[PDB]
This record gives sequence, C-alpha cells and structure tokens, in this order.
Amino acid sequence: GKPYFEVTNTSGDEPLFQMDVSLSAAELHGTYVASLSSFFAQYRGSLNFNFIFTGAAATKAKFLVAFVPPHSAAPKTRDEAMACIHAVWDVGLNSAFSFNVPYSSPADFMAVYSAEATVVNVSGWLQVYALTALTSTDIAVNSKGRVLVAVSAGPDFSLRHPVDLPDKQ
Amino acid sequence: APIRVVSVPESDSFMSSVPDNSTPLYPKVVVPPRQVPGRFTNFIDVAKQTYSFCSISGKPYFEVTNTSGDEPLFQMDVSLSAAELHGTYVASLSSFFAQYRGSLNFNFIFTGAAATKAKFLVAFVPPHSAAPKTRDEAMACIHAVWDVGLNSAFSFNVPYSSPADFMAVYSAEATVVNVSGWLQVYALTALTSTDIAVNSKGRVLVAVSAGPDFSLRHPVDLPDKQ
Amino acid sequence: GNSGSIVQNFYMQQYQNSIDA
Amino acid sequence: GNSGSIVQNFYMQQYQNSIDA
Amino acid sequence: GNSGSIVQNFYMQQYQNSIDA
Amino acid sequence: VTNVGEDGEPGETEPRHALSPVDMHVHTDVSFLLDRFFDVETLELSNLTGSPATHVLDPFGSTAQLAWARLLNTCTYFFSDLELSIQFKFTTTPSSVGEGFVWVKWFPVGAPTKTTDAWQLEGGGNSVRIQQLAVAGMSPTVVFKIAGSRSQACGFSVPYTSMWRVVPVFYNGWGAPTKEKATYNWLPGAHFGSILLTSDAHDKGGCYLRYRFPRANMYCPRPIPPAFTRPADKTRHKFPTNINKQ
Amino acid sequence: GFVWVKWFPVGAPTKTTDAWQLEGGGNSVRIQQLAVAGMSPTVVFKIAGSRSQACGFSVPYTSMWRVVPVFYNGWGAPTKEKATYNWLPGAHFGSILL
Amino acid sequence: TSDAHDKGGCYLRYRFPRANMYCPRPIPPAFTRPADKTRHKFPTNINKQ
Amino acid sequence: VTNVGEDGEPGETEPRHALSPVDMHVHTDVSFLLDRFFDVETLELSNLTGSPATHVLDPFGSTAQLAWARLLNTCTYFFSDLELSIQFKFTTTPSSVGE
Amino acid sequence: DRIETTVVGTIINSQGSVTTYCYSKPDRPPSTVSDPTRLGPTLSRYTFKVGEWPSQSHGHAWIPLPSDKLKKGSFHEVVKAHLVKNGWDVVQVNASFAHGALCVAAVPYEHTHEKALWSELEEPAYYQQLSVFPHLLNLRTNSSHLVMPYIGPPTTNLTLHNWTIVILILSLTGPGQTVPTMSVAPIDAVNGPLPNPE
Amino acid sequence: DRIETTVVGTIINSQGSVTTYCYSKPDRPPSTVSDPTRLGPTLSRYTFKVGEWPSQSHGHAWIPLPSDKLKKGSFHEVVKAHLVKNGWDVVQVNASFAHGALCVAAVPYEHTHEKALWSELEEPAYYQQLSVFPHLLNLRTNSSHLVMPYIGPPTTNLTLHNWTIVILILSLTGPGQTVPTMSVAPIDAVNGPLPNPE
Repeated sequence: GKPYFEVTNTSGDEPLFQMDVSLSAAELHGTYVASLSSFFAQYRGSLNFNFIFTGAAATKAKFLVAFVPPHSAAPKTRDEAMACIHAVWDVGLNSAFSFNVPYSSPADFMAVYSAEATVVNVSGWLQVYALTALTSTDIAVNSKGRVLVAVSAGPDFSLRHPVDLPDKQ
Repeated sequence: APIRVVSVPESDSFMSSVPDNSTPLYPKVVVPPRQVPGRFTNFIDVAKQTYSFCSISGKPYFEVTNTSGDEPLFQMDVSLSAAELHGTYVASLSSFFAQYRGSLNFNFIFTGAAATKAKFLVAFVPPHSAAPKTRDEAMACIHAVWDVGLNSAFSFNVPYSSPADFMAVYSAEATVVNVSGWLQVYALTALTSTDIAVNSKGRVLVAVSAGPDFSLRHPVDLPDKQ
Repeated sequence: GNSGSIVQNFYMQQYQNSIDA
Repeated sequence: GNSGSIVQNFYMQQYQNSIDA
Repeated sequence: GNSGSIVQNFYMQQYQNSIDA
Repeated sequence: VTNVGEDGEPGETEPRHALSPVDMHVHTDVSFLLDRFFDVETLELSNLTGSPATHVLDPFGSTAQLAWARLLNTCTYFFSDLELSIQFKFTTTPSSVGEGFVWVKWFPVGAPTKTTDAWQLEGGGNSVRIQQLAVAGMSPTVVFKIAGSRSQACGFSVPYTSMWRVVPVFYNGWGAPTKEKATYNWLPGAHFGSILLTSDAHDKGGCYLRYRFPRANMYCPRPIPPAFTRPADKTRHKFPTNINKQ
Repeated sequence: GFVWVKWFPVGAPTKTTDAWQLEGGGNSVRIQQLAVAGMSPTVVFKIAGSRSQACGFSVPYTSMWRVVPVFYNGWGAPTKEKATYNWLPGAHFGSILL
Repeated sequence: TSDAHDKGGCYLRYRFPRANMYCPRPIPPAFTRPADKTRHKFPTNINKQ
Repeated sequence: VTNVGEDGEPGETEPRHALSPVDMHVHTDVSFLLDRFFDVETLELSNLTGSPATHVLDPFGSTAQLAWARLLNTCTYFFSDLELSIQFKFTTTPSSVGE
Repeated sequence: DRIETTVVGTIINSQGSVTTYCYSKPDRPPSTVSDPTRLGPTLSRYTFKVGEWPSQSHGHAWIPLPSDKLKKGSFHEVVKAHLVKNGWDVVQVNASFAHGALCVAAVPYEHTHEKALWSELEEPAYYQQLSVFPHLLNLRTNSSHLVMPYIGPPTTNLTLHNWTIVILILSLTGPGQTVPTMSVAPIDAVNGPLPNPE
Repeated sequence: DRIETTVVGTIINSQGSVTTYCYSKPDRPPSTVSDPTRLGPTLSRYTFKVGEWPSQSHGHAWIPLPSDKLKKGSFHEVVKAHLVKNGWDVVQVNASFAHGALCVAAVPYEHTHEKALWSELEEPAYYQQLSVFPHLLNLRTNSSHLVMPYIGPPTTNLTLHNWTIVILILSLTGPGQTVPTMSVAPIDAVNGPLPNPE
C-alpha cells in the first residue's frame, strides 16, 4: 500500500519483495509504465528498478536482488534463489541501486494483460533478499530502514497494439 | 466540379476472387522476422521433390514369387483418382484443382532378402484394348526390364501422350481425356532364394514422384465426400 | 497474389499490410 | 474562394463560370 | 498519422486542416 | 534408370520429346491460391445487452474439407495477414428489422474482454444500450445497416497480430505450464484475433464470415489428407464433372 | 434473395448436397456445399431493392483443347455411342450453379 | 434539429488529427489493485482455454 | 549499477544481448493513436420549434475510461483539429420517420 | 566402403549408414532473449535401444526428441536448471541375409494423445505420405543418419515443446530371431538458471 | 567512492570492498589429461550467509571451498558427472558506527579433523601468522574481495581435494544487535562424463 519494503536486523532467509513480472501484477499496478500499457495489448521490454534506501544515515543494510525465470513455484530463501540471476548491494555510500530485469522468452511480444498461467503471460518473478540483516548506531534509535522501488521502463521496451478498455474490474 | 460516374448493373455485389483487397482498418503493424527453414512458395514444388507410396491392395508394395510368370503383377488406370494413386501426395494435392499435364515417375524399391534376385518387367499400355493380361501381350508396348541384385531399386517414367493439352484430375466414365492408360509390371523371371524355405517372397515398393513436366492448373472447390 | 488492379495501393503498404524487417 | 479541391476544374472555366474581357 | 491513402489531399491543406505560423 | 533408393531422395526418368510447360505451375502458388475470401465459419450475433462470447478468428482447425481447410494443414507454420467480409443471411421475414446496426468490432491478439453495458443512447424515452467494448475507439468498428442495404455486408484489412514470429498450426508440447488435456495443440494464441458482433438483431439472421489471406507464407511441408475414400482396386474413381460422358 | 452464382472451370467436380448452414436464433438456412465461397469465384447479390438484380464478370478459357471445335466428326469417348458423336469431352466454357 | 428529436439518438464521434500534446501528466490506473504478490486476470484472446 | 537517486532522473542497467526493437515504438505515437473517430458522448436532437441547448464539443472531461478519456488527460495542454460523425440509433420502430 | 563415423562431443562408427540434413544446417543466439551458456562438447555428446522389431502390419512406428528419454546424464542435468536452442543428430538395426523396410523420418509432429513427449502408437496407414517429411532402412542394403537443425515457432522450453522422430514399417520376414537402436544427441546447445530444487 | 562491483557470469555491487589476487591470476587445460568442457558464463556465476558473528575470543574462524556448500545449483549439477580445474572469486558483513576485525584469508589448509570439506572450529591462537597466507575486514573502515587462481598438487577431483577460506577474529564491541555473509563463485571452470546415477 506503500512504495517501499523494510530491512530489519532479524530477517535473513525470508524473501523481502516478490511479484510476478507481468504488467498487471500487483506492484506494477500503479506505475506509469504499467498504467500506460492498458491502452494496448502487447509489450516487449526488459524493465529496470531502482532501490532508494531511506534508512538513517547511521544505518547500513548490505542486501540481494534476484530474477527467477518461470519454472518452479517461487523459491522462498535466498539459498534457493541465489542459484539464479541475482545482484548483491551494500548501502553505505551508494545511496540507492539499479537492477535490470531482462526479457527472455520464446515469443517476440508478451501480454500487457495478465491471465491464468500461460507461457506468454508470466515472465517470472522479481525478488529482493536480506543478504545481511540491517544495522544501526543503536537498535534503539534506528529500528528499521526502508527502500524505494522505482520502475523505469527498460531501454528495449515498447508497447504495440492499441485496444479499447474492457470493463472496470 | 463533381465527377460524373455510372454504376455497372452488377455494382453492390460480392465477388469471391476480386483482384484487389479491402479497406485497411489497422495500420503500421510492423511484423517480426521468421527464421524457419523448409519454406515454400509453390505446391507443385513439394510433390516433384518428393515421392509417396501408392496403396496396392492396402499396402505400398506387390510381391514376387517363384511361381508367377505370365500373370500381371501390378495394374491401374493412369488417372489421378485411380486406386493406387489415391493416397499419394501428388494425387491428394490434385483435388484442390481440375487439371494436370504431366508424365509421372515411379520407383521400385525391391525389399527381398539379400540372397534373393527377381529380375522383372514394367509396361505402360496406352488406352485402346481392354487391358493386356500376359507380358507376351504387353511386351509389344513400351516396357522396361530390370534385374534386382546390385541395383537395390528402379525408376520408370510413365509419359504424357494424348491429343489434349491438359487432362482430368478427376476420373469419370471412359473419356478420351480421363484415361491416359494403364501402368503394368510383370514377372519376366519368377523370383529366387538361397532356399525356397527361408525366402518365400520378395516385395517391392511403388513410390510416385511427380514427373518433371507435370503441373496442376485450375483451383476448384471440393465436391461432396464420396 | 490475386490483386492485379491498379488501385490496390490507394492505401500505401504500411496501412494496407504489415511489414517484416 | 472556398473551392480548394483538385476536382473543381473537371468542367473547364468557360462552362464553369463566366469570363470578363 | 492514420491517413495513408493517396486521396487525403483532394482538399488541399488550408481547407483540410489549420496552419500554425 | 537404376535407382539406389532408401536414402529418401525420389528418382526421375525423363522420356523423349519431354513436353513443353504452359500454365507455368502458377495455379499451384501458395500465396496466390490463399488470397481469396473463403466461406469459413458462420455464427450468431449478440444482443446489445448482457455479456458476450468474444469470437476468435482461428482458421487452423479444418474438418469440412472445402479445399481451404486442407491447404492450411499442408504447411507446419503459417504467416499471412487477414481480411474479412461479414454478410448476414436473414433467417425469417427479411422485413422485421427496419435498421439493424451491427457493431462488428475486431480485436488484436491479447486484447481484454469482459464486455457488460456502459453505453446508452438517450432519445425521447426508451434508450438503447450498446456493448461497452463494442463502441468505437482503439480497435476498428464498422457500422452497417441491415435494411435496404443491397449487401448487408462489410469487410476490411487485419494485419498479423499474434506475438509468434510465425503461426504454428500443429503444436507438439503444450500451451501453458498446466500440462492439461486441451493446451496440447493449443499454444497461447496461434491466431488472428477476435470479433464482437452486436446489433438489435442477433436473431433473424446469421452471417458467413470470410477470410482473404494475403501475404500467406508457408513453412515446413506436411502430408496432404486424401479427402476421398479408397475405390475398388485396379480402377478409377468417378465423380460427375463438367466433362463426364453425357 | 441472395443468389449464389458460382462459376466452375472445365473439369471441376460436382455432387453438391448440403454441408453449410447459417445458425441464428432458430430456423437456420442451409447453403449448397459446393455453392459457398472458395476456389471458384462466387457472387452474392440480393434480389430486393436492387436497381439491377444482376451481376457479371470475366471467365478466361478453361477447356483443355488448344482451341474449341464446334462440329466434331468422330466421337467423344471410346464408347462410340449415339450422343458422343458431336460431343467431344468438354468443348466449353464451364458451368454455373445458381 | 430535425422533425425527429425522439425516435432516435446519435453517437457523436471525434477524429483528432494533428493532435499535439504538451506537459506530460500521470496516467490514471483504471483498474483496482489486486491481491498482493500476484497477477490480475482479465479474460483475453489468449487466456488458457 | 550503483544509483545515486533522489535527484529525479531514473537510472538504467542494460543486460547482455540487449534485444532488437521491431514495432518501432510507433503504436505509442500520440498524434497517431488519437487520429481515429472514437465513440464519445451521445445526445437527443431538437424539435425545429422552441429554443435550443447549444451542444458543446468539449472532449476534455473523461470519466468512463474508454481508453480515449485517459490519453487526453496524460498531457496538460492539447492542440488538435477535430472531425465529427453523427449517426443516430433509432429508438423505436425505424419506419415512423418517412424523411 | 560405407564408413559412417559421425562425431559430436562419442564416435559413432557404423558402416550401415548410407547423411540426411533435415530442411537445413543448424545455426546465432535467440532473437528474443535479452538474456545471457553455449553448452560444451562434452555433455552435448547417448544411445537408446529403441525397441525390438518383430507380423507387424505396415503402419507401426516408434514415436519425441527427447523428453521422458531425456532423463538419461550430463546434458539432462543442465536443461533442468528455462529455454534451449538446439537441433539434433541421430538409427541402427541388427539384421541379416534372410530378412522389412522402415521409413524413419524427422517430423516438425501431431498426435501423441496428450501423452506426448517415446512408445508404440500406430499411425492411420496413409506411411504413403510420411516420405514427405525429410527422412529409409532396408535390410537388403543396410542398418542405419538423420541430422537436423533447430525448430520451434526463436528458442524454447524443452520440457514442454518437442523434432520428433518416427520409424514406420513400409514392408519383417526371414529367420525367427528378434531384429533389435538409435544414437540421439543435442547439437549447438540454454538461458538463465533456475532456483535450487531444495 | 568505494564502488566494488564484481561480475562473473551475478553482479555483486557492494561499496564495502576496499581486489586481492591470491598468489596469481587464474590460467590452459590440464598438462595430464589426454581427455576432452569449458563451463559457460551462466552456471559459473552464489552467496552463502556464512554465520552470525557474536564475546568471541580472538581465534574463532569460519572454516573449504566449496564442498558441503557445493550442493547449493547449476555448476553443482555438472561437477557431479571426474576432475575440475578452477580458481575462485569470493566476504561481507553488516555493521555500524558503534562496532571487531577479521583476518579473512585464502589458504592453500591443514586441519578440519577428517570432518573436512564448512563450520566453527577454533584455531591454535598464533592469528599472529594467518596474515602470511594471502588475505582484513574492519568495522571502522568497511564491510568486504579475495580473488584466487587454481591450485592443487595439474587439475583435481573437487569431491575430494579442496582453496579453503577462513575468517579469524583479530579483535566484537558495540550495540547489542547481531552482526550477520559471502558471495562464492567458480572461475574458468571439467573432464569426461560419468555413468548415469540410475
């Protein structure tokens, strides 16, 4: 209901953020890039996300992101997820980060509309993990750190086919 | 100012083959490339560079025993809907049309024991008589003789000879244009084996390649299923 | 293919058909 | 004046309009 | 934009549309 | 000629006075034979009210062998545009619809669906609804009357929608990660789109869809299905023709 | 009154029983199997309000013969039968099914 | 105005040729939010069955 | 890539084998997507007699999201010509107005 | 001499062969995968005894390369963990003097009753046309080489979309012994890894 | 700036790093294997949370790259089915302002009580010399890059002969929270295949 996840010094294994990479999956619902889409029917692009960490300037969180192509049923621990394409990042001096969720699939265009599991709907998941549970000057002053999840359209991304709007659902 | 025109009586009618398309309601739709090999523009093309087993009896081959001799071995009325040429690619293609103008080729793939020899004869009987029924009658026509043993198959080109520039892709009651004749193969030498025991019969495949001058003209809807 | 009339290109080929690459 | 269509001269200007001198 | 027919300029662009400067 | 068969590749013989060509094969040309409005399918329109059954232009099914069916299943993959021509055979007394507007709206591979009411034409009372997604906009609508119209039909272009670089006819695998009996030879949207027909009619008439497949490209040949039983051995099959005997 | 004028080229099959059917609210009206559209050019014109209940088109020379013989002296089939005299298999321009 | 007025409505329409747009703005969702983590499923051309 | 965000401006990553274009963006072109007769509005005509309610062609209102509404309110200022096409759905027995 | 030694990775020598490339030569990474492994020469090197030919009325064939028979050991392990762009190279039969011919063909394949992806289904007779899909074995001339390129509607999930080879009996006869083969093998072999199976 | 983004295959960005090559740069197939796969860029791309640093008296270390922790998913599957010539690339720690230093080193390693090949064994104090085997992490300066070449007495069975990394506590003190990492990865990666496991 917010545009950011948390990072506590009690995480570790658990997933931090997950969503089925398809232009009508929850998170990518309110975004410009996703709301634009619905005037159409098709997209062919890899997306980018930027992780703007907002915790105390006395906080460090270190961390991990991962893209899980479609197959299994959602890995639920980095130890399962790290065996896929992932990136690790250490806040402290960075002040945010960027990850490009590519385009890999047999179809030249996919669906701007999600539906029951098809080879063409789902492009997979996007995941971020606590590769190192957060830290603060005092667990007292600084409880949690946060991080913004901003969605930039990828550099090879495009929408084809205009389509009227269905019903409101 | 306003141009003067006159509608033909026909005018606001259908036309299921108007040389010219319709109104482009969606535009600018760029389309992705295609990397699939084994593509084709022409249908004759595929039946020329490809044979297909003719269905004799229910199988695609005749036999050769050491008790034959006189009797005919294979016979069929050379017209694109005659029994044998029923299941073939070349013949099944045909029925989208109405006419053909080609000489056909057949290949005889002998499959008997490698200790078997059969020697043999093929013959094309142009239309006239009522089916010669012994080589002694048939050999007086255009025929070819072949000896399996080292060959390992054979080829015979049933030409095109008739007064009409195109014939019928559909068979019907005896016309000068339906029937182009028969195709016949004979036991010019009854089969032989290491032992009549181990090797009883030899066989031979009858594959049909479209001829090199063959073509189908005129598309036609399909009648009823009969 | 079966379009041998000199009016087929009233709609230029972009609107008419598709395009490959 | 309000005749900016390239069909106005289907009827040449003699039949179309008048003429002065 | 969606006008790829070679008849769009029957009415020259003055009558057709507007003009800027 | 002595053939050393078995290794696929055919084998020819070539007689004397080989025969000259004419016709030029031409009439067997794939793109050409397929560039003609066929009469394929036939449905029932929608009432403006209620929810529709979005029709889908998937002409890769065959069965009734009207020589267009077999021809499409002679190739493996197919890529061509489309063009349609709806007509509408009145089913009763052709003077019971003094108007009949028909909102033929075409949709491209992937377009949403769920079409309940949302439009309404207000005028003196009564007010007649139109289907939400039926109205005009993004995806090309055509409004034609079913009264006095000397051809209760329309027709237009529909360039290749589908995502696939080419359309696979027969798929060996499945369409979704739910290896289910159905998604075998399905594959997500091996087609040309949809169409929603709504008019104050719906009854008192049908249609006769049609397809013009310009730019038909075919790949990977396949065997061509007989279409006629087998006859009596040794002989000819005899279909009553133009020719024939009498 | 829709009229399914379908022309056929010299040699095209025939046997045309039902196979089509237009479904709509009930009743459903059949169309002739070979009548529908396809290979051999169909024309659908209405017989109501049509200020000329007519059509019209081209039909290039079908027949196999290098030229059409009017009066034939011989016969048409190996069945030298009274009929096939001046007949000759398809000395014509085709057919039409209305 | 017409001798009608009743016995019929209309359906206005707009063709906006030479549309020039300035100063972008945010684009309004048009669809509720779903259940977290997952996909929204609208019956399409595609779909499953 | 390490992003030093906060100063507006996005941030990209670019993978390996970047993907080739096709479609050319084209179908997202403003002028293009808007050059098509939409079905917007719908009214009731006037009797020849009496005083009228002069209808006004202001298509900058939106609400029923028929993908033309949103699209117009994606911009701030808009300048385009117009073209109309009135049709007229009969509301009763389409044989009561012989003219 | 009919020396037919074919190497990829596993040196198949076999006399019997009389080298049919199906449609084309195999090829350049997927057009549609802005995603980063060219499987090595080991791995992408197998040989399955197919069945045992026996009164088998023309029509019987040995049906999908290679699922179900994929689980059989180094290449297999890899395609487990999305998509693979790969053609194939592949038949052999043990007979004699007193012996049936087979139209062995590489199909681009309908059928396999939603029980698709290796077994003994018949075919509908009209073998009359299976000779149209690039492809015979004749006991009176030999005992073996279909080499194919990659195909699919630009790459694909080999756990869901199968080049599927068949073997139909055009015409067996001779000594009462059996008449028992096929050496399958990937070529030019897969995109992004998948989560540990834990 | 202390931008330390290291890529192989998995883009590890991490500020914290302050790039130590151990002994040499990695290298040319085995001298002694007249045997025929250069594992690809995918596969040979992992990241194990090591432990959770806690009163831990200088001497405690986190012990063998990579067995036991090898079973964790694409590279793993491969080395299952003889020998592998491969160096490595690999530590990260989550702390603050009010916080202990570690001598993290790549050992060419005795010990691991025949229970060798990852855990918490102490060392015999004399950390006084672990600084001699190419290698620290200091909470007062950072949070991370040991990059090593291949070693063994010319190639070897990685299921029996392990580059083994350690992490000894030279000097932890501050806020009561934990202080929890390491991103392992093969490099330049195996000879002849082995029988199906059936």
